[PDB]
Amino acid sequence: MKIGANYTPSQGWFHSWLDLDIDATRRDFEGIAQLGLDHVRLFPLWPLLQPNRGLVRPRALDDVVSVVRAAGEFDLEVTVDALNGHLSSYDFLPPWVITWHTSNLFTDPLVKAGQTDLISQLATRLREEPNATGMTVGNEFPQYAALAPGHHHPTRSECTVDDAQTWLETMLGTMRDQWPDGRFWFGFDDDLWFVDDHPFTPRHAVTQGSATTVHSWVFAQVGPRFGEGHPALTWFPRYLLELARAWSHDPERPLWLQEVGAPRTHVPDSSSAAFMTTTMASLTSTPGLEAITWWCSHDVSRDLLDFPELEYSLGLFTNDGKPKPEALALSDMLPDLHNAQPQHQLDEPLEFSANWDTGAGRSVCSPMGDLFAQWVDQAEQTGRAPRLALRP
Amino acid sequence: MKIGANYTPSQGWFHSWLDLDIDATRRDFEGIAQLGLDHVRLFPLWPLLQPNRGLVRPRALDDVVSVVRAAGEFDLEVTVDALNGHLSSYDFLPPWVITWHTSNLFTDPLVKAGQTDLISQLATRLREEPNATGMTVGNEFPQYAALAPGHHHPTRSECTVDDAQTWLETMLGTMRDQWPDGRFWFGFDDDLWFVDDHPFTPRHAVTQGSATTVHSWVFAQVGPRFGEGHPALTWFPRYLLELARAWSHDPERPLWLQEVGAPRTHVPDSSSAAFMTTTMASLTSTPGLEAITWWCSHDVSRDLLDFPELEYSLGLFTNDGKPKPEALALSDMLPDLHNAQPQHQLDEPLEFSANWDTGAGRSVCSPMGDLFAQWVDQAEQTGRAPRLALRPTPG
Repeated sequence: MKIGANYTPSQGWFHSWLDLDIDATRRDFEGIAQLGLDHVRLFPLWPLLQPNRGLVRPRALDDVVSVVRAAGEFDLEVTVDALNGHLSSYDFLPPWVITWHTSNLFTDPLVKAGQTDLISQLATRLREEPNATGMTVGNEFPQYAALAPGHHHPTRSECTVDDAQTWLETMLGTMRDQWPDGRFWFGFDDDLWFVDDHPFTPRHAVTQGSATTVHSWVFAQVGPRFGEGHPALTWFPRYLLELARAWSHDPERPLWLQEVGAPRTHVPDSSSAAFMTTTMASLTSTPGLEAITWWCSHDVSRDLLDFPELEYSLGLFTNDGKPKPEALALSDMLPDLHNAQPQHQLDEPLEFSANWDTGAGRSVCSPMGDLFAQWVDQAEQTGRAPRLALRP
Repeated sequence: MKIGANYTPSQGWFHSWLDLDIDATRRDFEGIAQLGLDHVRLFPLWPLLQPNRGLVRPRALDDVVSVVRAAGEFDLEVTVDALNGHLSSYDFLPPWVITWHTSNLFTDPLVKAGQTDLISQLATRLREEPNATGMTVGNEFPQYAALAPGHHHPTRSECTVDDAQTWLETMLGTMRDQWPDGRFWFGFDDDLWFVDDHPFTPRHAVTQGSATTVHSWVFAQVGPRFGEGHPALTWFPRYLLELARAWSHDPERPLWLQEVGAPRTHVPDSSSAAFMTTTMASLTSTPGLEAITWWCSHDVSRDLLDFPELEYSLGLFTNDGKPKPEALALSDMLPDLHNAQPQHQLDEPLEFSANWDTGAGRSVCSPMGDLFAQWVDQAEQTGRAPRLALRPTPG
């Protein structure tokens, strides 16, 4: 199994793209490579790549490639998220899609034409770099359709289920057309798993792109319900992956745990190492799991304001570049993770019913319901991750 | 009076701040100064200056100073709009003020603290350039409070009349604290003159900052009502300036026609020279008028998409730098404009009733109303710009 990090530049965070300092980048990647990690996930900014729909900036693309080549110096494999878009509570949107220029980020024909232009130019650059493996359409881009009572986007783009599929096929198809050897994905917060009317569905997750992705974040629901120190905190990503496996009709469908982390809302600094060890140990046996990518590489500088406070301390390194206790715990897990001892599950899968075409009824799997509490209870008592099963 | 241009970079428009090519900037400013123009208005981009509330980028400030000094090489006076903010239908907003981070651009205490920080660092840099004269708060920044039926901002910030005053006093106060020798202004679209419940009022306009500013655009209302070729199109800026004079209780209050232009919705290319000369002739006698600034210096490149189409052709120059017919017409008017022969107006001012404290009733002055129609009628009949007079309503 591959083990890597979501790259959050220590100097400048993603605002570093405006004043790119490749030697500072190299010091970040040296640290990541020193831990034993083998890949990073990169996040270029949409307003810098494409400040007007007809202006895809060549120097912005040059900057992306410089960072790709810096990672290659330290033998780090790279994937790039194309449309960011959304990062750590902030939306990076070019002026031609906001306020007076509002349209629909999933169905407006000119917006889609701009998105495919940017994605095509990115893919044409990235296919030439030997350590670049592929692209994700954008970081949790489906949140621009979020409509849940506790998480609904303030300038939401209306979108049907079929609209969502057509948008994915357009973006992923453009990547494939320009970069046939690449692998391509989309990623999303867990509204896709848990919100019945969310237009991006589990069907989309297990059928579009090269692997099913999961982002696993316990601070919104799992932590509030179950609390600090509870086992559900460390079983959550395995649960999400078993849910992804339950939804798939293909036993060969690979999985990528593209985001997982330890929010200090419910995992104190002094529990972080143990959280890293317990979480990682419960993932090694996951069938089909190709990679785990930690959020994030480096603490966000406290000189940057207005983040939700949990975002600042998600790094494996402090902002000054010092490895944190969970960083060393991760290095120790790398042999077990690389080898990934399969365990063939002979359990009785916990069943749930939910609609394939529409995603209706998927809220039965929510961390607030009985099914997840029962899953965690059985995983703790047996020590073995239960399978899940979607009634046919 | 002074005559200048709102600077719209030919190579890349305002997106040129990301890839600043000072030799391209020199080429634009050379054309502007060759015409006889003596100043420019500059628009730095808020997301570039302050991508995070805690990060005012010194390299972005350096780039602003570089353009100020490039204009000094052609003896061009400079003012800088601090918070942009709004430019030609586009909003340039840092991520920390939008969507999940939405607050209030006029009343949120942390937003204001961020705004004053940026304004202070800008003022501190600009006060050391000899050709920099002052700053405007931001281009038409009150449009973030717009609430009119035909013009309401889709993510508007709720704001009272007193909120508006407090915000201006905070921003303008910061500029004066850091740059005592400077002159400072705010500018606005004509909602301030014409929309009864717009929280920025004519009272604010004639009392805050160093001079009353006017932006004069005929495409939204004057053109549609009166049509191509009508005299109302060329009288409109003088009307607005006489309205500004009427609201002011101070005869010494200066005026700045900070934006005026010739939109092709109602002024064809082949009418632009005549529009320029007629408009400018009706302005030379305006009491207190210190400067006129044309929107804009250079046509927007058609390689840039999704602009309202009228925005592309507002330049004095084509995008590749050829002077347009109105540019040469303006160059001829320059002796008459520098000399600015005053005229004592001995007329009976046309009266209107509106509220000084709240701005209520100011819509009687709208280009859709009878007052503006009679003003134009009398101006055409006599050849003299009529004065206006405010009768303050009780409350």
